Amino acid sequence: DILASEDVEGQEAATLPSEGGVRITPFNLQEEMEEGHFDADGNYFLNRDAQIRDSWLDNIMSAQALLEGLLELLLPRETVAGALRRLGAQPSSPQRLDRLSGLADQMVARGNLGVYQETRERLAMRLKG
Amino acid sequence: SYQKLLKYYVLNALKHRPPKAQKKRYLFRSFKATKFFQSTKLDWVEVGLQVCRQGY
Amino acid sequence: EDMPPEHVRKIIRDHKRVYLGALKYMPHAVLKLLENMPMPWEQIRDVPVLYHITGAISFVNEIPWVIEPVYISQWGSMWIMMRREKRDRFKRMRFP
Amino acid sequence: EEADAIYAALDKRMDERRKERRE
Repeated sequence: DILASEDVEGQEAATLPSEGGVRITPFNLQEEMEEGHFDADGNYFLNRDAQIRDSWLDNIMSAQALLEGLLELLLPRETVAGALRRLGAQPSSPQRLDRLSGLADQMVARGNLGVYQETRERLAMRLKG
Repeated sequence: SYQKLLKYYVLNALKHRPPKAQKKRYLFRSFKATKFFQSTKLDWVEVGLQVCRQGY
Repeated sequence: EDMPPEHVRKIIRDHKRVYLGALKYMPHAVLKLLENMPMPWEQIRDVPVLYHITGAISFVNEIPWVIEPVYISQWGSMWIMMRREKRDRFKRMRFP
Repeated sequence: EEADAIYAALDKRMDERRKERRE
């Protein structure tokens, strides 16, 4: 046998959860009927489906502009990563290396993968077509 | 504490068995051939900060 | 070959299936970081680093090889110097 | 599509160490 929510004679609403750090019981048997259930004599039986057991929970610019900037920062027949190697060789030019890395990361973030092993001529053909 | 450490040493000595023959194992050599990874030289503290912020 | 540190520093500083697949090997990178912590008698240590194109993960890629009697002699010198320091001088550091 | 194929090839290469003995 199981009791319904109508044979409780005097449930009320849940005004406030806590005050002063003390948790307030919401005066209704809704959460006890969600966790377990009652018999005819008023005992309690609890659900026991806790497989994972959760031991912490238990206790609580445009791309064309990018290509123009890269073709500006490259010499012919040179890769982008090789340009990083040369301009990083404190380096000789920190600011142009910073600009080259920034343009490379803005090209990587748009989905273009593998831009480091790319010569100047293939990027020029990409800007043309 | 001496007796328990000696207990662990006797257990590790008794449970020892020779390792099984297999192909030699290189994770970073297969990571290096991928174009998505690059190699550099960094200080230990900088890469120690990079690892923990990437984990965060 | 290798690459200058400023590039990967900019990588980590300015910051998805290519980003998602590289995050599987995080405790392996944690192990490679923890097995190469520098010795007390070293001031700095420069190690190689494997890293992803977007800075998803950073590896260490070095095995801490030492010569055994040199290593034991160095830790014995540490033992002597720390006995010397406690018989001469304590304030423990404040954790985290 | 390419990146998942590359990581799947690296997974198969890591599985190659014990492939003919395990299956």
